[PDB]
This record gives sequence, structure tokens and C-alpha cells, in this order.
Amino acid sequence: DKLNNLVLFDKATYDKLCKEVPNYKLITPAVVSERLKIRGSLARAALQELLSKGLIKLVSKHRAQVIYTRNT
Amino acid sequence: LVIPEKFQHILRVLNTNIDGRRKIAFAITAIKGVGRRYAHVVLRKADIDLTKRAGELTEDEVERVITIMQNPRQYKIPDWFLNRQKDVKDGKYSQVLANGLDNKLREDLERLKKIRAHRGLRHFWGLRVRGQHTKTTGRRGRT
Amino acid sequence: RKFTYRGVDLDQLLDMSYEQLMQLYSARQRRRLNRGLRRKQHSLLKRLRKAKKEAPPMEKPEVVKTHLRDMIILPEMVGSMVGVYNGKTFNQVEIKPEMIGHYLGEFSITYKPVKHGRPGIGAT
Amino acid sequence: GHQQLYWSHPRKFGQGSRSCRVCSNRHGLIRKYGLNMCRQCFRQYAKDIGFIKLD
RNA sequence: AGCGUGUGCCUACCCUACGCCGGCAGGCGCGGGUAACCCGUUGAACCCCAUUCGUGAUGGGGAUCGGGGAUUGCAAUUAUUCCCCAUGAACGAGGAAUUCCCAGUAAGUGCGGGUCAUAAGCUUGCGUUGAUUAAGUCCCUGCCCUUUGUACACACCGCCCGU
Ligand SMILES: [Mg+2]
Ligand SMILES: [Mg+2]
Ligand SMILES: [Mg+2]
Ligand SMILES: [Mg+2]
Ligand SMILES: [Mg+2]
Ligand SMILES: [Mg+2]
Ligand SMILES: [Mg+2]
Ligand SMILES: [Mg+2]
Ligand SMILES: [Mg+2]
Ligand SMILES: [Mg+2]
Ligand SMILES: [Mg+2]
Ligand SMILES: [Mg+2]
Ligand SMILES: [Mg+2]
Ligand SMILES: [Mg+2]
Ligand SMILES: [Zn+2]
Repeated sequence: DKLNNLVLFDKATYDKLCKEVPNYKLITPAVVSERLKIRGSLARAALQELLSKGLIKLVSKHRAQVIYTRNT
Repeated sequence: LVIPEKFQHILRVLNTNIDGRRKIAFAITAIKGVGRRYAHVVLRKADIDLTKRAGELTEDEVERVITIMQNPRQYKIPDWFLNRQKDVKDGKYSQVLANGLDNKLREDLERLKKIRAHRGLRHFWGLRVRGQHTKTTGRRGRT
Repeated sequence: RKFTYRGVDLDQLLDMSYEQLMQLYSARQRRRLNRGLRRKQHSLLKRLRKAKKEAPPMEKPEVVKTHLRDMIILPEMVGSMVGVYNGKTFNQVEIKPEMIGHYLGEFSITYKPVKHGRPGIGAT
Repeated sequence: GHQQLYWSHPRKFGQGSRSCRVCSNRHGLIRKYGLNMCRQCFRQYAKDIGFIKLD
């Protein structure tokens, strides 16, 4: 079926991102996009904001692939 | 990153429906007569940020974009960018849009048909127009 | 309702010189005029002018025949009867004001439109 | 007159302005290094010209 | 990176550095090369590093058309070729069947030569990135040998019998 992903965060989805994503043990824009029904660009923006706030560690950054993890 | 309280999921511009979830640069290409290059140069001329969605724009920005799109020559857009340079009937440079393009193509075909030029006859018959071979290709759409 | 070619009506077109008409034409016609016309085109123009001068006030001019299929239709030709050779026969064409800028060969078709018959044995 | 019409068509370029230097044929012409021969005449005279088959 | 080409008996048609103009196709000047000497240290493309997009026939794909501009030609219409806006088709990996290939090979990616006034979706060469599988068999296809049968020798597309 058709895949309708949110392009701008809602209240419930923003709460989900702020509460559950920082505990995933493997954070990736594709993973967050598939779990939160979000587009890739919004997922990348949200992950960059979380990295700026310091709530998430970054493992490796590449144009093809960016890898995040929960804080120790 | 949260959606603004006033967000347009669907916009009505020039009798065309614009999807507010697409980025403004590619959203307005849904108008017939606007491509990626023309949309990008119009938006660069309107001093509008290209990192936002179409639904995030205010009414002032939308009307400014429409005004700049209607009259390119006023806003330093070059003649070579336009798609209707040097009109045959009146000789005026302009950019033709959704319905105007549809009737301008009709008039361009009618001119060739009435004068009975070869290209007009080919258009009337339904055959290829730019000298291509027809023996083996173009079968689709024919009985 | 009145005919205008890129905002210019027929009278001004007739008054203009070739240099002024070059800027109204398209790139191909402008290049052709810039390279100049040869003796045969001038002879055809002279014959057309001679034929149009001798026409009765209410009648059409006599048909002038030619093989020049690459001749550009100038504004001075409007209203003349030209037979254009298509390789087998001279097809009669009356120059209309909306033909300015085209070739003569565009108005005398060089082939018969195809009406298909039953395919033969050698078709599979 | 006839003097003007005869051979009037320009022949400064194209297939009609070039021919083999041995048999005067206009097809399959070799112009590399200024040979100006058709392929058959070249194959006939290659050893005399100095072209050897090594591979 | 590599292989190569470059001013021509007839024979008109060469490869181009640098400066300026144009947004681009291009236009003006002014120099080198008959060549390990000049183009040229041939700043090639895939590839590499970042940016944007986000499963939507979509910013995939680029067919078909409209309007303009420029180059080759004696001549461009039945669009020579090239450039710019606009338009945005089928196509979501392909039935029966079938081709080529064992290591710097297959495939991907560009560059020269031929044709060439204008000129490569073809061919002939050259590099660059670079594998999976196999070190066997006569099952399919085909071709060779040996034995064997023949009423065939125009040689099974043969010869030949009866209504
Ligand atoms: Mg559009
Ligand atoms: Mg053709
Ligand atoms: Mg067909
Ligand atoms: Mg599309
Ligand atoms: Mg598309
Ligand atoms: Mg055109
Ligand atoms: Mg034809
Ligand atoms: Mg385009
Ligand atoms: Mg090649
Ligand atoms: Mg070539
Ligand atoms: Mg061929
Ligand atoms: Mg076998
Ligand atoms: Mg036996
Ligand atoms: Mg025997
Ligand atoms: Zn020969």
C-alpha cells in the first residue's frame, strides 16, 4: 500500500522522538523514519537536533550512512 | 521542526493544486509552464528561503511569488529564460502558463493547419513531425 | 483581425528594407538573407513582380512556375500565384500573408499519403 | 549557354569530389596518411607500399 | 591514464594554447606545431569526500511536441548538427525461447582511429575499476575415428511397391 510519512512533527510524534528514540541502542534516519512514520529528511533533522543537544552519541558519519547510539 | 499552526496542506495557485508537503522549489513546478530552472530563478528573485515547505509560506510570500512569476521582465529575468520569446502574432516576450499554454499550443497548431504547411498536415494526420523514421517505431497508439 | 507579423502589419513590412526584415525573421531566415540571394531568386522575384503588375484590377495574377523549393517567402510575394515543382508536377499555391518566413517547398507535398492495403504473404 | 551549365555544380566537398587514384571508384576510400585508395586497391598494393601484417 | 591523429599532387577541407565579448551554443583578435619540440604534465569518465531528496511513475526515465538563438554549406523544408526555456509518454526487472564468456577475464566507465564541409546509438583499438563460478563430462548440440549393415553411388532431399 501507499506510504504516507509525516513531513513536519506533530505533538505525539515529537513526544515519541524525545522519549523513546534516545534509548534505541541503534539510531539511524531510516530506522527512525520507519518506526515513527517520518520522512528521511525530517528524521535527519531531528537526529541532528538531538546530537546538538547532546542526548545521543555519534559513531560514524558518512554521506551514505550516519550512525547514532544512546548515551552510556 | 513542529508543524506551524497555520499550515496549508493544499494551495490553490493559478487554477492549479499545489501540494503543501513538497519543498517550495519543486512544489510550484506542478503549474504547467514552470520547470525546475524557472521555479528556482523565480524563488531566488523573490528572496524566499528554499529550505521550507510550500505550506509554511505566508500569504504575502505567495502573492509576491505569483506576481514575480506573472511578469518576469519587470524583475530582471532575462529574455532567453522565457519560453515564448518573440511571438509571431504580436512580437512580445513573455512566459506562458497553465491555460495560456494550452490555448497557445492550439493556436500554433491551427496556424500551421490553416496555411496547409507540411508540419500542420503531419499534425493533422497524427504522424511524426521532426523527420523521424516511422517504419519500425511509433506503433503504440495505432490500431 | 488585421494581419500583423510580430506586431508589424503588411504595409510597414512592404516599406521595410531587407536589413529591417532580418531582425523580424527567425535565425535560419536571417542567416539566409545575411548570406544573400543569388541570381535565380532575383529572377523569380522579377518575374513575380512583372506578373502581378499586369493583372487586371479585379483578377488574380498569372501563375509563375518554378523549381525553387528553398525560396523564402518575402512580404512582397503576398498575393501571387506560384506553381512549385515537386519532382513530377507543378502544384499551384496562392501566397497568403501568414506564409511569411516559410519556404515554398513546405506547401507542395513531395509524396502521396499512405493508404495501407492487406499485408502480403511475406509478412508474418 | 552550355559552357556555363556543363559541370556547374560545385564539387569542393563530399563523395563526388574524391575517388580512388588507381580505379577511380568513389566507395570504400582510404584517406588516412593521404593514401586516397579504395580498400581493394590498397589490399592489392599494400606490400608494395610497405605495410606488413604482424598481427 | 593509455593507444593514436594533426596544416593534404588533383584537393577546396588540420590540431589548437592565450586575451577580450556573450548566460550558452558561439564570435573576434593574436601565437605554436609538417611534430618525444605545439595542443600536452593529454587536470577523461567511472571512482572518492560533502550537500539536498526520501519509496511517491518521485528531484527515477527522457520519448513526443511549442517558441527562440547559433554554426556547416551553393542550398537545412521531409526538422544536418549544436544551445536555451517550456512539455513530461511507455517503463516498477520482462512468457515460450535464446547468446557470449575461465583472470587483469566477464561486466562497469570513459578516450582515440575509420567514415567526416556538417558527424556516432556502428565498427576498430586503448586504458581505468575489477569479480562470482570451474580445473569436469559426453547428458543436449555438433564434429571426428573404429566396427558393423546396405537393393544407396546425382550417394536418405536416395532407392523403391501397390491401388
Ligand atoms: Mg511544470
Ligand atoms: Mg530523418
Ligand atoms: Mg509508425
Ligand atoms: Mg516525473
Ligand atoms: Mg520526473
Ligand atoms: Mg523552430
Ligand atoms: Mg522524404
Ligand atoms: Mg529541459
Ligand atoms: Mg569507440
Ligand atoms: Mg568522429
Ligand atoms: Mg556503418
Ligand atoms: Mg555427446
Ligand atoms: Mg541387415
Ligand atoms: Mg560397402
Ligand atoms: Zn581502387
